[PDB]
Amino acid sequence: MRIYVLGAGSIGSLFGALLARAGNDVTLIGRREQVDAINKNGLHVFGAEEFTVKPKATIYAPEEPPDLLILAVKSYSTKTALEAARQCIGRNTWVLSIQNGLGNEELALKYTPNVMGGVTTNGAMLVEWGKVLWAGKGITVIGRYPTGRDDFVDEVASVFNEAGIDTSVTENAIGWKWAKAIVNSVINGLGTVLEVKNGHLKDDPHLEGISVDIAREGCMVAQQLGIEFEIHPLELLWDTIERTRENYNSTLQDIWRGRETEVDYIHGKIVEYARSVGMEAPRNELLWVLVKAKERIN
Amino acid sequence: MRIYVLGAGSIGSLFGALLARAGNDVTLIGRREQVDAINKNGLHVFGAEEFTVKPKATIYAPEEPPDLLILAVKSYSTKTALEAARQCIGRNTWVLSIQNGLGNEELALKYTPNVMGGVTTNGAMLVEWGKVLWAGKGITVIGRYPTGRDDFVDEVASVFNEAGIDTSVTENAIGWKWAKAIVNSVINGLGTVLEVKNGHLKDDPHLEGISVDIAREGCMVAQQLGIEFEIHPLELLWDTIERTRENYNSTLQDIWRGRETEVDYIHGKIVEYARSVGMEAPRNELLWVLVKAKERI
Ligand SMILES: NC(=O)c1ccc[n+]([C@@H]2O[C@H](COP(=O)([O-])OP(=O)(O)OC[C@H]3O[C@@H](n4cnc5c(N)ncnc54)[C@H](OP(=O)(O)O)[C@@H]3O)[C@@H](O)[C@H]2O)c1
Ligand SMILES: NC(=O)c1ccc[n+]([C@@H]2O[C@H](COP(=O)([O-])OP(=O)(O)OC[C@H]3O[C@@H](n4cnc5c(N)ncnc54)[C@H](OP(=O)(O)O)[C@@H]3O)[C@@H](O)[C@H]2O)c1
Repeated sequence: MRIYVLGAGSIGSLFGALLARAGNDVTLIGRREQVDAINKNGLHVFGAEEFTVKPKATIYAPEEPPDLLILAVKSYSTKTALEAARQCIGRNTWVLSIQNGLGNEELALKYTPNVMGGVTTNGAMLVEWGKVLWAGKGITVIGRYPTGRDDFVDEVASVFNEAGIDTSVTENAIGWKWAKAIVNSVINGLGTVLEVKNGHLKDDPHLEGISVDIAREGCMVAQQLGIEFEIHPLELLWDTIERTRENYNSTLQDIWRGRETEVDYIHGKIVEYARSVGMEAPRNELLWVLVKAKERIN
Repeated sequence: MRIYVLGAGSIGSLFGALLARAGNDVTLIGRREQVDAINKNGLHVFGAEEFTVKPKATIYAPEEPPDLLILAVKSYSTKTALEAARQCIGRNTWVLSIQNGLGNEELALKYTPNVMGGVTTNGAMLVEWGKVLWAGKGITVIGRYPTGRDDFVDEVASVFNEAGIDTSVTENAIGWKWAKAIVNSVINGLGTVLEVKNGHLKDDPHLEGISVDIAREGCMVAQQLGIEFEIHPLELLWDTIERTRENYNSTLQDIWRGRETEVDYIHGKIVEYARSVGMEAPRNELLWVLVKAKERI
C-alpha cells in the first residue's frame, strides 16, 4: 500500500518504519534534519524491536496521491500541515489520524470525506534524528470517522496487523477519540500539575476520586454532544494508568523538554465543545489554565 | 483590658506584644519554648516597628476569666485548643478569632454566646522563640459573630486602635470571614500549585480570569448560605494581591517548611458547605486535592 506519513516525529517514524519493513511504499514527511538523517543513514528503530529501514523521506508531500495519508504531527500543527500537503490528497486518498486531542479528523474532512480516526497505545520517542525508540507495544484502534465502516478501513487494518501493528476496527471512532481525550485530560492534567508518574494518580484515593470527577465531566460533555462510548473512558483510564505506571505523561515531558503541549486540543477542546452546547466544565478549564501557566514559566 | 492570647505563634505574639505595650493585662498561651523565652528574656518585636515587652506567658490558660480571649492557633488545632483552655471562658469572657478559614467562630460558639469574628491583614512571622517579625501593617476588621454589634466589640476595637492595631468594626463579620476565605482559596490555591508569588496571579491574565472563576464559585457557595458581602470579594482579592505582590502565600510557605496547611478549613470548608447545601465546588475541590497532594510530595 502507498502510504505517506505527514509528520516524521516519534510515532510517525515508528509507524512509518514498521510499515516500511512489511514492504509497503512508505514516504515520510518531516523536518529537514529527519529527512537528511534518513536519506543518508536510514531510519533506526530500537527498543521493543530493533531494526533499520530506509523509507523515502522528504520535507514536501509528493504530488502523487497515496492510498493512505497518516496525520502524525502534533495537534497544533494539523491544519497548516494539511494545507501544506493538500496537493497529495487524491480522490480516493484516505486520511487517518492517530493523534491525541480532538478536532483533527474534522480538519481532515475539509479536504475529503475519506477520513478515519485512530488511537494507538504504542509508545514512541524520537531520541535522535533517524533514531526512534519503540518504548512500548500497544493496541491500535482505527475506524471510519465519525462512525460506520468501509472496505478500505479493513484493508488498512490488515496492512497494519501484517506490519506488526496490532489493529482492530471500530464503528465508533469518534467515541474512541473522545475516550482517549478524556483519559488524557485526567492524566496529562493531574500528572503534569503535580509532576508525578501516572500510577500515582490512581494510588492516591483523593487523586483517584478527583480523576473520576474530571472523567465524568468529560463524559457528560461528550454525551450531550450525542457521543456514546463503546468502552467507558474510566475503564480505559485505569487501564492506561496500569499500562504506564513507570511513565511521566507526555505533556509533563513536553514542559520538561521546553516543547509545546497539546492541552489546547485536549482540555481546551473539551471546554470549547462544552461551551458549544451550553455547558462549562470547570475542572478541564482549571487544568487547562494551570498547565498552560506552568508551561509559560518554562 | 485583660486579654489572654491562645496561641503564641506569629500573629498571636504580634497582637499580644502590641496589646502589652499599650498597657493591657496580657497573657500569652502557647508552646513552652515560646513561654520560656518570653518568661526569661521577654518578647521582642522587630520589623515594621521594633520594641520589647514582657507579658505573662504560660502553657495552660489560667482558670481566671479574661475580658477577652484571642484565638491565634492554626485552624486544625482550634477545637483542641478550645477544650484545653475552656476553663478560662467566663460568663463575661468574649472570644475573638483572628484565624483564617471558616468554622472557628462556630467552634467558639459551643462554649459561649460571647463570640466575635475578626480578620487581619497584618503580617507576622515568629523567626525565633521570643522574637516576632512584623512583616507588614494592615487593617483589622472585627464584629459580633455572625452579625450585629455590641458595646464590648466597640470597646475591643477601641483597645486595639489605641494599641497601634488599625481596627474597624463591621456588622457583617461572617461576610468578612467568607471574603477572606474566598481570597485565600484563590491565592493559596493557584499560588501554591504553581509555586509563584502572589503578584504573578495578576501578571498572567489567564490566572487572573480563572481566579475570577474560582472566586465567584466561592461567592455562590456563600450566597446560598444567606451570607452577603459588605465589599465584593473580588475587589478584596486584587486589593490583597497588590498589597502582597512579592510574597509567597502562607500555604506555600508551610509546604516549603513541611508544615501542615489550613486548606482543609479553606477550600475544604467551602466544599463542605457547598455539599451541605446541595451544591458542587469543582474548582475549590480540585484545588483542595492538588494542594493536599503537594504537601506529601
Ligand atoms: N509519541 C507517541 O508515542 C504517541 C503515542 C500516541 C499518540 N501520539 C500522538 O501522535 C501525535 C504525534 O506525536 P509525536 O510524539 O510523534 O510528536 P512529534 O515527534 O513532534 O511528531 C511531529 C513531527 O511532525 C513535524 N511537523 C509538524 N508540522 C509538519 C509539517 N507541515 N510538515 C512536516 N512535518 C511537520 C513536526 O516538526 P516540528 O516539531 O518542527 O513542528 C514533528 O517533527 C501527537 O498528537 C500524539 O499525541 C503520540
Ligand atoms: N501568620 C500571619 O501573619 C497571620 C495573619 C493573619 C491570620 N493568620 C491566621 O492565624 C492563625 C495562626 O497564624 P500563625 O501564623 O500565627 O500560626 P502559628 O505561628 O503556627 O501560631 C499558632 C501557635 O499556636 C500553638 N498552638 C496550637 N494549639 C495550641 C494550644 N492548645 N495551646 C497553646 N498553643 C497552641 C501552636 O503550636 P504548634 O505549632 O506546636 O501546634 C502555634 O505555636 C491562622 O489561622 C492564620 O491563618 C495568620
